[PDB]
Amino acid sequence: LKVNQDGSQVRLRDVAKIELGGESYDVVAKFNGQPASGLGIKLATGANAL
Amino acid sequence: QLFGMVAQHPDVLTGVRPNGLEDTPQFKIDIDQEKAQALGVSISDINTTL
Repeated sequence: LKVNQDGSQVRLRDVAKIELGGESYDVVAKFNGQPASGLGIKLATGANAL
Repeated sequence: QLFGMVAQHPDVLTGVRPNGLEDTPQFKIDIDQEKAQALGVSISDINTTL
């Protein structure tokens, strides 16, 4: 990020917590009380469901 | 590995070959962020110039 007046260097570690997380935490899915995820498929108009 | 296996069994498969290009040497430029900030130069300027 920046280097101070002395040799000290300010990395992004020093000002934040970097972790690999979801884009949005709004939606949470459970299957029988277990953590899970899924896809909700919506059929296109004028298409056969089967 | 698959090409080796297909080199075996020449009675069935013939002329197998990649459709693409093999890896070629490339020139890699490593910009030292610490040195770049030590001078007044900015990464955007370096990349734009290059």
